[PDB]
Amino acid sequence: MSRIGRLPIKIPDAVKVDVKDNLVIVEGIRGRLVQDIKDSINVKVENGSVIVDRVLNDKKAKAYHGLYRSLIFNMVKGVTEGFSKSLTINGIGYRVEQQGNSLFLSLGYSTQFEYVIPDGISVKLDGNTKISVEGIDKFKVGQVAAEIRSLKKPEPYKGKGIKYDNEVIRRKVGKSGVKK
Amino acid sequence: KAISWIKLQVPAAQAAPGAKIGQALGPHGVSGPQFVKEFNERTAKMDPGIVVPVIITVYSDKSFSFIVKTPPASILIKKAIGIESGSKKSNTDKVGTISKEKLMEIARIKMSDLNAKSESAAFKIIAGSARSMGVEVEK
Amino acid sequence: MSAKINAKKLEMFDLLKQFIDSKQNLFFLDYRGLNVAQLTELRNKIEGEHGSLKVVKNNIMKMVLKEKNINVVDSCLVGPTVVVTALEEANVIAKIFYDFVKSSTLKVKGGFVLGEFYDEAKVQAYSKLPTKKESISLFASVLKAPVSKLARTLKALADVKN
Amino acid sequence: ENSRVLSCQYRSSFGSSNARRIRAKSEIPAVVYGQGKDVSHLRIKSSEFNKKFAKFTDNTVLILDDGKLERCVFVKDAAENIASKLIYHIDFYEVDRNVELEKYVPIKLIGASIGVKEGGILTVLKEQVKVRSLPLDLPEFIELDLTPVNKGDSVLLKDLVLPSNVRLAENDENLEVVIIK
RNA sequence: UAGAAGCAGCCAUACCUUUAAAGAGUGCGUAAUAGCUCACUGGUCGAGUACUUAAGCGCCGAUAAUGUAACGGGGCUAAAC
Repeated sequence: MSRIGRLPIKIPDAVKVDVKDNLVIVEGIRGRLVQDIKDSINVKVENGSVIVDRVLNDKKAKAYHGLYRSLIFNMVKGVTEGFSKSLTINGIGYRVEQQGNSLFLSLGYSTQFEYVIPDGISVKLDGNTKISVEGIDKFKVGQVAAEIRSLKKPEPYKGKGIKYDNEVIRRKVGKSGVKK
Repeated sequence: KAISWIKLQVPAAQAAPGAKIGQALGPHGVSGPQFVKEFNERTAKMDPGIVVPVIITVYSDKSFSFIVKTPPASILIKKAIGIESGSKKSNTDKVGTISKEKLMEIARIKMSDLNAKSESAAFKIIAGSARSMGVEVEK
Repeated sequence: MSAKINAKKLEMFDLLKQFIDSKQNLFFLDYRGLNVAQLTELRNKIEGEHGSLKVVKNNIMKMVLKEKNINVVDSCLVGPTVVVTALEEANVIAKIFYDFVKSSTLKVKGGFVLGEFYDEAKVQAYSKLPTKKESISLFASVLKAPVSKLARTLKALADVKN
Repeated sequence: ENSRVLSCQYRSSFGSSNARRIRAKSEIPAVVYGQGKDVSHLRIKSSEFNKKFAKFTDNTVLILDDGKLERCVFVKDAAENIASKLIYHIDFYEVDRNVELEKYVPIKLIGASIGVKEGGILTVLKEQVKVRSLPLDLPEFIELDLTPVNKGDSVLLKDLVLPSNVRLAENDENLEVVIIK
């Protein structure tokens, strides 16, 4: 296996963790998250820290080691600091606005897209071309940002579309780059 | 601090503010004519037509400090041994012989731009450059 | 596949030990972000000052110092640290380090002068401190100050009778 | 010194089927002859042989110990199957451990010569040299660095720096091993 | 060559120095550079890793026309080897 599976989990003071009957509950300042843990892996809370090990050494257990370590770590980092993933809308005439728990997108299509925001997740604007999804669950935050991006995937000729801020779009040329 | 760093090669004793010097000086807000005058003043004591390397640092205050280092070692060796065009097959087609004394003199002269601490090391750098140019080392 | 690594490490340990035994005073500098040109200039200045600055593996240096009775804090080896040995002008080496700290991001992480582990404050004070010739000049000036004051006072008193 | 020692034990099988069974048990049938003795039939551990003598030449010499005796033997022959990397018989020629003997030994060329660097012509006149030693000290191959050999230079046989108890035997001492013209 | 500044192309890189380590440069991309990266080496971490060889089972390659139709069927993680 590999060191991420065995690396210990620090517990912030404000954050409480508990394990019982193949379930884990992590209660923090900003919310409460739950997880299932499989039989072959054992999770322990001691000395204000979380440790994980395996009863067996089958490869399923080997992978599970790291998988559940990472999940519980993201389960604890969420309840303390929360997860946030951001987006940028670039292009002529592209706009985003918010009303209540839904977003309205103007993305060149002949219809203005409404977008219900799932619960447990907040959305933050910066003008009308910058978005930032915040929430308790990294999985949910990534899901929402991805589905918004899928609403209008970017393009390489001019950078138009909805891009992750951290993403780098490879760019091509059109007419004038082929100039002889 | 220097806003822009430029590295160029200039013709010693023939520094003029033409298209090349203007392109070099305009990008960093540096006076191309003033740099050409300074290069001519410095390279008057250099060989006419010698390609002296020039390093120019242009700060944010529009000032430019331009220093002309030792000219190209390949050019100096070609001038010393009568070499004008580099031999293509520098591994086999020798273009000339680089004398030991001439190499020592050239290394001592160009030691300003060479970061060696030994005169033998400088002479070895000159000899390696001569081999790369195709000049047969002098025994 | 391991004998060659052992041989290279042994040669590195021997060279480092030769430097450490030849250096009367030593220091460690964290030079992260020190550009190639800045490092070349700093090494040239150290060479002019007679010091030898070079990068030494942290584990090898710690083992060699433990063997040689160098009981310093491992925080000095924490971080990419060039070891600079200066045997004559410790004040000059410290002043050069302070000048590099002003003109760049290099930090003087640890120091060892006469077997004394100099921390940040002690190292800064030593670097600001001058050399032996300058110290002699300053002591001479301080000693002569009372004599100059007495001579000036005597001249003023004699003139006051004009 | 161990790396020149080889453990065996006697076999009395003597058949094609028997030899196949042995090699299945991951050993190597082998015979030892020489010095006018009766041939000795024995078997060797394949893993040990591979580990120690993965590069064996005609001039390799080694020691066989059956727990009760020592023998100094040349690897006279080894029947190798290339496709399966499988040794399947070894012939050991015994010699007297204290009798000086001759043997052609190959040369190994190292370094880049100045003459060839500058336009010299390699001509490897001699691929081997007749040397002389007791069996346990014969050199596997004799090294020769060409780096100082400039243009128009030939290599004398005495010029070959030689292992301690190894000595030249050529009648023509002044013949050239490799020339660079 | 017009350019070729490491990255049309010829030749080697027996080219040296400061060398920690820096290749006549790994790729991307610029008419030409410029520019971004890597081998290369240093610190944080803390044991096996990186390339291969022989076997025992496996994966993809797998692909026709009335109807599942290349276990006799049901089903079987052994009730398979």
